[PDB]
Amino acid sequence: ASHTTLGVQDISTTAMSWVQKITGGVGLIVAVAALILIVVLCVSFSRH
Amino acid sequence: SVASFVLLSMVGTAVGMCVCARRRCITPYELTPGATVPFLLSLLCCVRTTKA
Repeated sequence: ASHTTLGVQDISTTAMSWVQKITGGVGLIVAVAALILIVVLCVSFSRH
Repeated sequence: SVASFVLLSMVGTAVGMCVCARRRCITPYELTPGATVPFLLSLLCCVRTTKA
């Protein structure tokens, strides 16, 4: 029986949500902090 | 094709307005004796924001 063929892509089912929850990262906040620091420095940082 | 070149034309006049706004914003500066825009070039970044 070869009809039921499953590739590497597969349904994590409920656990899909789990990884969807895991995918959340703190890169957004770290980028925000970098932007804030670089601007408050832009008072002295013009174009470098 | 004609739509393409005409849309190129509107975007060309748009960048024309960009440069016109640049010159118009720097002109009131025109290197004033005061030489200070702490709230305009530091913020609006119109032209040559390297200086001020």
